[PDB]
Amino acid sequence: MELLKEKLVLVTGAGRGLGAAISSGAAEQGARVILVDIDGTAAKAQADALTAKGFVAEGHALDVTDRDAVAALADDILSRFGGLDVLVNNAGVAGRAAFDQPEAVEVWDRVIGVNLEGAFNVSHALVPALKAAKGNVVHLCSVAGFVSGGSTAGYVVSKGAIRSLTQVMARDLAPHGIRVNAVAPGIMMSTDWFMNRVMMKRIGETSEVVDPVVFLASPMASYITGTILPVDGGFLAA
Amino acid sequence: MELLKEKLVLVTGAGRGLGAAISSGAAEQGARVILVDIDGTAAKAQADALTAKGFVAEGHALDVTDRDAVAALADDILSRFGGLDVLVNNAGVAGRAAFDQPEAVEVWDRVIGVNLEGAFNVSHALVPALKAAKGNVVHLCSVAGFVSGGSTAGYVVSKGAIRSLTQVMARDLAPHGIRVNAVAPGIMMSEMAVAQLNRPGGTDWFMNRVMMKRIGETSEVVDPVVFLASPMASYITGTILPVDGGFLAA
Amino acid sequence: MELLKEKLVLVTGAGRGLGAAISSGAAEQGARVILVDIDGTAAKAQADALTAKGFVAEGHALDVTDRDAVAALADDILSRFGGLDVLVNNAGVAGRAAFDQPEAVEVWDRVIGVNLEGAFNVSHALVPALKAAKGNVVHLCSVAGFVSGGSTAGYVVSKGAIRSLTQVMARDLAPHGIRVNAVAPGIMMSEMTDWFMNRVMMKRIGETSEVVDPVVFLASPMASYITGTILPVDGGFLAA
Amino acid sequence: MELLKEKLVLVTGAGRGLGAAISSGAAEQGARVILVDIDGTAAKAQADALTAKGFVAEGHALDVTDRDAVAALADDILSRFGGLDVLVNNAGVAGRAAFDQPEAVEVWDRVIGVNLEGAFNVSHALVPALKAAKGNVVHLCSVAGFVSGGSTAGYVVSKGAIRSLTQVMARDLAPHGIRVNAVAPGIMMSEMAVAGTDWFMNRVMMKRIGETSEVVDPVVFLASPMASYITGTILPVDGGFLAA
Ligand SMILES: NC(=O)c1ccc[n+]([C@@H]2O[C@H](COP(=O)([O-])OP(=O)(O)OC[C@H]3O[C@@H](n4cnc5c(N)ncnc54)[C@H](O)[C@@H]3O)[C@@H](O)[C@H]2O)c1
Ligand SMILES: NC(=O)c1ccc[n+]([C@@H]2O[C@H](COP(=O)([O-])OP(=O)(O)OC[C@H]3O[C@@H](n4cnc5c(N)ncnc54)[C@H](O)[C@@H]3O)[C@@H](O)[C@H]2O)c1
Ligand SMILES: NC(=O)c1ccc[n+]([C@@H]2O[C@H](COP(=O)([O-])OP(=O)(O)OC[C@H]3O[C@@H](n4cnc5c(N)ncnc54)[C@H](O)[C@@H]3O)[C@@H](O)[C@H]2O)c1
Repeated sequence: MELLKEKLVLVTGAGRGLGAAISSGAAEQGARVILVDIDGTAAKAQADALTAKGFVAEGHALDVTDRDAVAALADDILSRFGGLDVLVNNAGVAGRAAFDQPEAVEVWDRVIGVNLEGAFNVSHALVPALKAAKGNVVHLCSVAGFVSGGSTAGYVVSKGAIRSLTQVMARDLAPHGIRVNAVAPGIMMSTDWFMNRVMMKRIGETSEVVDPVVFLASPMASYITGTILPVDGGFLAA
Repeated sequence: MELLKEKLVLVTGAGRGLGAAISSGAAEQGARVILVDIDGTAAKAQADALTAKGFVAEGHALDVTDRDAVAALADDILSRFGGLDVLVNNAGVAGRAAFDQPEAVEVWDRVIGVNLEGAFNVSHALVPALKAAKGNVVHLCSVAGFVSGGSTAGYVVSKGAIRSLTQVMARDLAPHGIRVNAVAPGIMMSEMAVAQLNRPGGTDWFMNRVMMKRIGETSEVVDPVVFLASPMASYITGTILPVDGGFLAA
Repeated sequence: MELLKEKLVLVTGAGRGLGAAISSGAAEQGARVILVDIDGTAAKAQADALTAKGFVAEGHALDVTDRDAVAALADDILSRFGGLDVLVNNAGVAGRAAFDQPEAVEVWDRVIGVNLEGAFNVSHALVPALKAAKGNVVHLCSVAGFVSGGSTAGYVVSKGAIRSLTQVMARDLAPHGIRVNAVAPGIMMSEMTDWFMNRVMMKRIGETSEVVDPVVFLASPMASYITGTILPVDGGFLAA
Repeated sequence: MELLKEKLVLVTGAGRGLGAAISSGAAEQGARVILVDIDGTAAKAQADALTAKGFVAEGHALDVTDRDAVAALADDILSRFGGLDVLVNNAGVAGRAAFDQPEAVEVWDRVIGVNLEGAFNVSHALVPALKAAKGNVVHLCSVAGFVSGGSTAGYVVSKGAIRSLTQVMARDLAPHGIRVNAVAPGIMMSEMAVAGTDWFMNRVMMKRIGETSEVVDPVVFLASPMASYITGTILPVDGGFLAA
């Protein structure tokens, strides 16, 4: 399969977990991949492994909450490549705190900061590059963007906000030929609130979120925009 | 590129339009295809064109509202092939009638009968075959399953019913390894094929809101169906995927 | 409180359960109530109890799946009263069957027949009366109109269909001044578990009065800018 | 009608517009009302008009983006009253910017800051008082929390975030007897003047803008025992917009 053949793909949070798996899967589908993470060492380790397999890949440190660093990366991509075919906003954090605890404030600030504000930073900064290539954006949402589930308030809200960001980015960028979608994973390999309701009675394998991301990023989804696709084993239908 | 390699796919309403395109697209992805349509001659003409191109396909008449005929087809499939890998419930009709008109009743009965009751008939009858193969089901939902849009009451309700049917079939069939999903298209080009049936202004409800400002190509609805029916969707069930140019997000 | 002062309210399935409670609550809010049920003896018993309490009520047998009987009632209402201020489609049934069982077909036909086809029959037939009064409609949906929960396929589908019916009725009847809404209850005190209780935020079954109050609200001028809407009354179930 | 009889109700952004009208409508339903607004003179002016009509009300200046100011108010309410029966998070702002413009950043920050971060600030600070009274919360969401409509990105996102906040606050505060809900207005007469209207009007089935009192009534309903089995819920008050 070559669903992303010769496409330039940027994946944030690519040092481990789903982001690294999405980076590897995009390369397997023919993409050249830019892997970025707050842990630059991890991003470069993942990129060097792809390179060692004959893929075209590079890795860099990037804190998505640093608007100056995001702008620098955006200028760099535009200057070296002239555009960006796919942006995957995968960088995220979570936390543990009930709403009625003082701990909820610091957890809220941290999670909102990365999951929502960082996704806005990278999304807004990469618009010129996405315009030049008529690329598309895939956000990492969550089933927590539709129900509260068992995640902390900052996480639920950040993912509900990403759901809305998908819609309004799609609206504003559609005139420029840019599609914007999201996946909403349930629990993926990377607990009661999810297992009671997941129809498949199993957590997802990382490859099973990779394939829907690649689909949405590909011409198979060329009439799909503003859409959040559950990848959740039936969780939200239960 | 063979997402459905050697898989047996049954498509209803496959004699024309989107159903025929889903059938061809499945074959191009490696599937053996059973095409059925109320017009059996049309289903056979579509199947024969696939056979001439080297694919493996067959066509039959099927009235999805006839439970006896649906059961006969299911028994035939189980007996001849031992199972069914993909069911696509595409057969469907629409209509024009406002809720306050007497005409709304005949339209409602007809549309509910084909779109919802037919989809239930075919889905329920093929469960044994789907269990044997651990196959999956893709329903044809609609943007009208989420909002009223411009469609007649029977159509809106049939597609909202299909959305719920997706969820409860997914729940009850998950222990048998059967995924159940749906696509929710806006207007695609096959629905514009007959000119005299395109009333002036008739697509404004959709065109005024769709973000891409165009009717979808028929192949752009085929590809998401194939995706949902494939192992790329192996962790997706109970899910209804809009394929609508951004209509429902607007 | 007189949220439905002098309004005429028709409640289907009012012989017992939520329909009888909605009928009583509507009368308490000032309404004249027509109570109908396939069990006409129960409908008349509920109506006569309301009459004995000093309210204005009447009861009749009605099978909502019988289009001829539904039309006769709609004609009687238009002739005797000139219009209808509120229609509450509450009549409903349920059943038990998994989708892969042969029994699912009989359950499907029975449940679709009352819950969806019956609601269509009554809704469509009462449009002339609703237009004359600029009345409104409240359907009984369910949390099962949004997720599969633990209900049988025919029930789940019937309630998702009611959700859509709410939307397209609202669209077509808005130009005539008719609002159309629905409540989506969780599990209520009635003929009626873990699938719900593990998820309900309030960790209890709803009281019947707690579905009556939202129905009265939607039927009242408090909801004069609300149409096409389905209001969960579910202790938080759908938000969990 | 006394749906909120003797209940203490705090309304943010109550200096004008919907917040002022919710404050007045709550007082009409028997509530004692605390009105707060970044313009404290306006909040006190609205409170004094209610006091003149025989209701019990007070006004204060409050910037909902100032966490120390919010904490002081929460302390004052808890100390003086021992609890809070209703919190209405109404304070909000909007703005004009498309996502691909540089102006979208400053609009985003400003709108997120009031609409989402302020609603969080007030909601989290008032939890002790809400616990002591088993009060409830009504957020001001929007049809924009469900579809993109015509609003700027920061507004759409802030209201979808409010939608999710309703759900997770309801989950965490249900053990303490606190319901949390929201209304989702469409276009209402007020700052329908810095958006212009046709994105809402094309889809609004009633083909009219909602009157202010038609949003007040559903807010009062959700804040009252009529909604005692309703939590985590976002109620559209939109003329049919989201059903179209
Ligand atoms: N794993 C799941 O079950 C699941 C479910 C739903 C959604 N998601 C979403 O998938 C995405 C990835 O999840 P994961 O399980 O791989 O998480 P993970 O914590 O394993 O990986 C997150 C990655 O993002 C990076 N990161 C954190 N903060 C950053 C910042 N400021 N700038 C740049 N990079 C940063 C981390 O270094 C890490 O490499 C997240 O957005 C998460 O919310 C995951
Ligand atoms: N009780 C709950 O937990 C709950 C939850 C969600 C939704 N609902 C819905 O609320 C409505 C009332 O439920 P309930 O619990 O009071 O049920 P119930 O069975 O106690 O009452 C239903 C009433 O409808 C009548 N009825 C049945 N078939 C009829 C027909 N063909 N014509 C006329 N009347 C008929 C019955 O005789 C009965 O009086 C139903 O639509 C139900 O689906 C109930
Ligand atoms: N989305 C929609 O369709 C829609 C339409 C109208 C109103 N609304 C919502 O209703 C609410 C009220 O709207 P409105 O039309 O009355 O707005 P408005 O501009 O008329 O009034 C808003 C009030 O909030 C106050 N305020 C602003 N920033 C503040 C801060 N940092 N701290 C405290 N107070 C502050 C202002 O002083 C003002 O009095 C808002 O949340 C708004 O988003 C939504």
